[PDB]
Amino acid sequence: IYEIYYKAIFKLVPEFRSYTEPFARASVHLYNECKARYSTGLQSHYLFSPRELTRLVRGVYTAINTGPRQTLRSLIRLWAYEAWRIFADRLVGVKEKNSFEQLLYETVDKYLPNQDLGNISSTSLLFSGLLSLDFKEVNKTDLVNFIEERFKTFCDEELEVPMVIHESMVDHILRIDRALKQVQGHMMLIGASRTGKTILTRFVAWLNGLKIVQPKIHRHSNLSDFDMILKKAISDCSLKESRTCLIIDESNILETAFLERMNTLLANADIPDLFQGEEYDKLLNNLRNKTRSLGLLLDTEQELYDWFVGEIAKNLHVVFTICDPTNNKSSAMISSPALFNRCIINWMGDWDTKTMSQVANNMVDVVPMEFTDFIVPEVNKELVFTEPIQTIRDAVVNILIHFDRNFYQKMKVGVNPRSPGYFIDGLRALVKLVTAKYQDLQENQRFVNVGLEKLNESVSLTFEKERWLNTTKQFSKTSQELIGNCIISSIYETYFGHLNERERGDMLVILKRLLGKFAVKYDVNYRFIDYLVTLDEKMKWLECGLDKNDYFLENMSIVMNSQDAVPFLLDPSSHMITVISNYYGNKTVLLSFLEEGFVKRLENAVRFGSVVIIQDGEFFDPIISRLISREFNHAGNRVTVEIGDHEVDVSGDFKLFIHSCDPSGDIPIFLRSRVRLVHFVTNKESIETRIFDITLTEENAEMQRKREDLIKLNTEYRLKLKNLEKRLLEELNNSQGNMLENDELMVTLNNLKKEAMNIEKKLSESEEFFPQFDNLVEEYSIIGKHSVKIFS
Amino acid sequence: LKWIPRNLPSCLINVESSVTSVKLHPNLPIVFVATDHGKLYAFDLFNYTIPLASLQSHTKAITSMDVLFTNYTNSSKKNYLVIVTASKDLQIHVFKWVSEECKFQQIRSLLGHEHIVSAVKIWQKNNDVHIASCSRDQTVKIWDFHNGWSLKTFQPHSQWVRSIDVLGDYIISGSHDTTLRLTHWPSGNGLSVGTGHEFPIEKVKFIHFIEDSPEIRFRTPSTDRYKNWGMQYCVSASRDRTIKIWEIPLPTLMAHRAPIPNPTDSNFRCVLTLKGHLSWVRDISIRGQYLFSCADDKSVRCWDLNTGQCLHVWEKLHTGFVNCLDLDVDFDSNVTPRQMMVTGGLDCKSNVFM
Amino acid sequence: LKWIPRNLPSCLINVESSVTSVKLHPNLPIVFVATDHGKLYAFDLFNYTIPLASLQSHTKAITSMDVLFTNYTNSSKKNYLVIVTASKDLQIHVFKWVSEECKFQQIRSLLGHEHIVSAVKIWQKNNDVHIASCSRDQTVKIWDFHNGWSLKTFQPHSQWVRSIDVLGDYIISGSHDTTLRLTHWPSGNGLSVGTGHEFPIEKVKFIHFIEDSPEIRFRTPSTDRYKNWGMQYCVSASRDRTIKIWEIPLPTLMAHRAPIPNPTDSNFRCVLTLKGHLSWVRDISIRGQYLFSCADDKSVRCWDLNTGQCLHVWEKLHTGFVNCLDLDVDFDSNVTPRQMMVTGGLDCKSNVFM
Repeated sequence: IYEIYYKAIFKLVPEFRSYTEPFARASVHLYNECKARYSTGLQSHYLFSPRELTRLVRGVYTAINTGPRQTLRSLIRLWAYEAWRIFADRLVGVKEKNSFEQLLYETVDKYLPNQDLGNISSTSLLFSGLLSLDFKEVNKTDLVNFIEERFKTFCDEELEVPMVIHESMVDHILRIDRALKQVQGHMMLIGASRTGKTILTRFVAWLNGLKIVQPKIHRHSNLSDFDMILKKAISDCSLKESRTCLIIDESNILETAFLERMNTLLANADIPDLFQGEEYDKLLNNLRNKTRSLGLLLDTEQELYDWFVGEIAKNLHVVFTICDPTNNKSSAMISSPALFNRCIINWMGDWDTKTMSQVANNMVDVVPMEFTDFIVPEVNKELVFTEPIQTIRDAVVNILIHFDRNFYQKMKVGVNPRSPGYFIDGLRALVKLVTAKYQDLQENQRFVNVGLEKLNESVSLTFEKERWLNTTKQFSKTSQELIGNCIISSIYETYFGHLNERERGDMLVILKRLLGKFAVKYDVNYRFIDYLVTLDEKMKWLECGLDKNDYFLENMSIVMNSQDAVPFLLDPSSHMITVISNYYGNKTVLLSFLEEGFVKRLENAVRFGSVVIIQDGEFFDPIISRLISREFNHAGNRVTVEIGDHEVDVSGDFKLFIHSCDPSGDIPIFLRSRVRLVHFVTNKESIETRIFDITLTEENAEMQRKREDLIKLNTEYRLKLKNLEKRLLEELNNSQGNMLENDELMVTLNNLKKEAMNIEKKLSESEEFFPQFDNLVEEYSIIGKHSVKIFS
Repeated sequence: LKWIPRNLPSCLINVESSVTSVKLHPNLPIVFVATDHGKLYAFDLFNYTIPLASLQSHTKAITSMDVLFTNYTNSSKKNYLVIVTASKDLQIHVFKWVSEECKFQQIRSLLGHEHIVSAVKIWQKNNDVHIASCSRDQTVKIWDFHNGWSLKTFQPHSQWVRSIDVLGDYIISGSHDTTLRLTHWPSGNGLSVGTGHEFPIEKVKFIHFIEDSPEIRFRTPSTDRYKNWGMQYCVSASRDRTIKIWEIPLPTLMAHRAPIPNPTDSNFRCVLTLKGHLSWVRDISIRGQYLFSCADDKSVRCWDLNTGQCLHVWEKLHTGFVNCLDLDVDFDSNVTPRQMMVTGGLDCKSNVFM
Repeated sequence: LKWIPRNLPSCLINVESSVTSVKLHPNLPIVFVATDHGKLYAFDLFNYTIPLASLQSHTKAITSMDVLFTNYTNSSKKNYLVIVTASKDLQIHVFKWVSEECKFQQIRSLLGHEHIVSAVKIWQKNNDVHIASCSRDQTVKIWDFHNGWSLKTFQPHSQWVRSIDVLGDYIISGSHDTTLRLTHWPSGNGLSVGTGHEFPIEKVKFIHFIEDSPEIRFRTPSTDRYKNWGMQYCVSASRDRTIKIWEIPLPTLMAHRAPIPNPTDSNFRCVLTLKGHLSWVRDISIRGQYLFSCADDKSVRCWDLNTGQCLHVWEKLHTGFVNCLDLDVDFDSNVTPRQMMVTGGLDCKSNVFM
């Protein structure tokens, strides 16, 4: 059979016809070799169907349609690049792929030994991802950079994302583009959600102008609304004769009946009942008007309806994305060979460590990772498999290579599909600070620059020199550890606050000893939950009862005031029900964005001002719609494009997070994976503390609140020193040793003589109150510790 | 091409403290003002006076600024987003200049000199692999530019090395020891030592695209084909209250590889001594026909290089001492905007002449 | 004549960021560089780096620029003295050019478009009294140039409008809906609809004093003299990767004002399709016998309008998207100044050819 397929090809490119049969046998041999070597008993993705051979040819044949002339090397480039493009890309196991490469390598030695295996079977090179095939190739790392350039035409409230295309990802991107070329290019993306995946499907939709079709429904509603959507979507396909692009998140399957409607769509490009009877007839009326518009005889009901499904087929291209389903479809929704042999499945999951060197490469190139006296940040251990670290960007690269590698594995939370966009989120947080805290380093020198702007000539320095000088040089003393503190916060941004202890521990626990071998300084209090929040703000939370004894709830003083992805605010404990409602307190609810959107049951409930998340007990189905899961990220349909900001105008303080009281709450699967799972694991100190709170009603509960107010009280005097800088801005340049000959000296530092005392005043009061209040709370640990045991 | 960088402060740059060094951007209509805060200020030459990019990083004072200009294209493409300074706080900083016209973020601190670094230059000459710098520690250092790695150290001067230049393989340097020097970096083989100053050297400058200067004054009196390519010229002004024009490989700092080749380590080859202004020279700058210099007497002089005749005096540049001046050179196509001398000094200003 | 604006950048311009449009002053050999800063720069083509004008004011970026060429003396008197530009800040910025070779002051700032103003074209036909503008609002507006008034609004497009021109008593515009629409400046009566593209319109342009294009393709194609005298040409380059030579005389917006209204209001005429290359065309210059275009692929192309044959591809004039060209209008006495092309693009560079 394939001798026929290829001898056909070698009539089309007969200049190297000598390959003909052994070429065909290389195809079939490799197929059976791999079929035997990698059976379905290994995994279902090793289901080497004979139509995989047809698939293999589809890449080869369509390439010769563009090819200008064939050569044996071009021929084997095409075939063997296609072989791992098909026979290897269709697989998951990398060691099985290593042996595959050798089966491929050896297959060529067996049948087609005359050509260049070294630069072909052993490497994933692409045939000019941005040009017509023509047996031409372009470096895929360069293609990533070329994409950076080209998407600038789609960099308009569309792409504009601070993420890097992995060189394996650009291999995935081109494969996607190929699937887009495919008529009815139906796909299945297996792997990391919303992180060079879901984002990527949106990217190619923006890059190509694809109609992302969505099931804008709700569990309250049913198949009927899906049917409506399908009617208008299929109208777009067949009546408007336009190319659509249904994007399916596996959580969109309302019910089996819906899925069955979809199954017939997959089988016969049609849906029973939905496009039958009167729907059939009104379609025929509309359809014949469209074939009448086309000037065709297709008006004829039978031909017309055949045109309906034909026009639809050209306009379907359903792209399905997936993370392993808990409804037995963790073994793929595509359990059947009937779907397996027709849907383009991308077995991605995670990325290589080699890939991470390239990911990190570009990730440290796109953002300003380098610094001054900061040399390098890694002390712990491991530069293994990478280059010894010469600078800061190198450090991030080495880190990522071993970091993402083990962050994450250890099957607790899906060992095979990790999500690098989280290390990018961590890195992005590092970027937020590589910019901001770096700028603070310039501002830091500015603080003493400004102080210096009027020292000598107008000072009689005491404390001011001590402060000025100490901080002047502490800017360089802190030249290492600033990053160490920042790193830890990025670890938590990456996965500490989302990934389970073991899957997490895979890097986390060992990270503590395997970050790298090159400087950093960690600085004891590198604690994430303190690092990213202003004390005044933290007190606004603690003054409002923040459960600081739970590490992950103390964290809310940051997350609620600075969180990108929705946090899982699980409250059967009502820890944050108590605190959020207190923090809220006299603050108003939500307001900047003001339009009610489509979910007035929430928008009527929140559109008032300052602080709000989807409040206490407001569980998904009762309050939060699947429409929100879309619009939450952005919404130019309400925040008019006239503003220009197509993202919904919602700040962190009034960002609509959810107080679910269900630990397995209805978080859409991609969001279930893209969530700051907030842990309400009432820690033993929180257990006894909530019990303390109950026992504090005995006499001194208010003392807890009073100290928190007083902690904030201590911050009142920052301006006793900051104003000196403001008042030391102009006379340095007149320094002649005549500083005592004018009142520019006394107007600033004679005030300090008393402002320094002011620093001590309310500050020390807070401190005098502190231990007094402590002695009225700790006393209940005699039974608080008992309640800890009782809770266990 | 001819030039008239005169008139009067067409732009008066306002700096919070004293101005120490002003560097015109070679291709953008902006100017970088180094100060003793240490703060760099980009200023917009049209929308003035506006401190386009006030920059803080140097805790003491900025003494030198480079990388706006280059000797190698591919690296300069990458280095047009880079600015490198030197400072009294030993900091030689590498700033990643951002397209926003602001030194947004430093990418490398260059350390090594234990005493006030008074000049830094970059060896763009090696595909920008190295960095030149000198300081009060009587020492010259080389860093791997691409990594910031102190690869080579030299001992030339007996006193504070005030200034340094990039000559491919050679290092021009001047110092308080009144003895002008040069070093063959690849081997550490001094290529000059000339005790031609009465008082401590304050300012030196490598001969550039001005081979007409040899038609004015040239040592030895003839035969530039002998070794003008190795007999690198420079100017060395000093506390002598004069400006001396120099050839420094004639008085080579080499271990006498025959007898005394030319006047190696002997009679210092001062090509031409200028006397006009009344004080210690702070800056010099050859435009070609003319050399614009400044001194502590606040008088800049457009020295006609041809024998040393001041064309015009700018006692009006600054009310404080004139610390520097920056002549923009006219080139074909890019000519009229180059009629400009941006100066700076102790009065906290930087005045633009044109 | 055969206009040959070639050689190789007589002047290389290094720009702070990217350039969106560079066009020549009506009378002087100076151009205005419209950047994304948003700064408009005054630039004498024979000088650099010019600080003549760095007109920061386009809060976001310059999206449109007109009045740098003129066709009528009594309006010319003010046209050489003014300019109409527009930005992403929703304002149509009208300025007054003065003898200083720059836009000294601003005259008007027009607002009514809400989503980004994409293009502005001035009614020189109305003695510089009316202004045509369009935007992402899918909407076309008329303004009073001399008073800052919103005089007349039309709704033609179904999508975000991308380009605009002025012709007859009607307002020409193209958009993201792939269709061109033209409505009567006083009433809404149409003068063109073009469903001649698969993908969105990127560049439109009326024929000027160059009957050479008619010599190549006499129009109208049906009874040329029907409107040969009324050759209201236009062109439309688009995301089809084509430069289509268009015409509004017979794809007129007569909404079936009989049965088939001549052959108007349909699949647009398409006088001559210049199949482009592998990227989107950013600018053109309808010379007459020739056309000089440029595109995202870094290339500038000489096209022979005699069938639309790219005579030469200059993919190395920029290293980024070529955003704009300006081969100056046919005009004897200044043949060399008019045989001079300025360009700008993504790579932050701009170049002067000739």
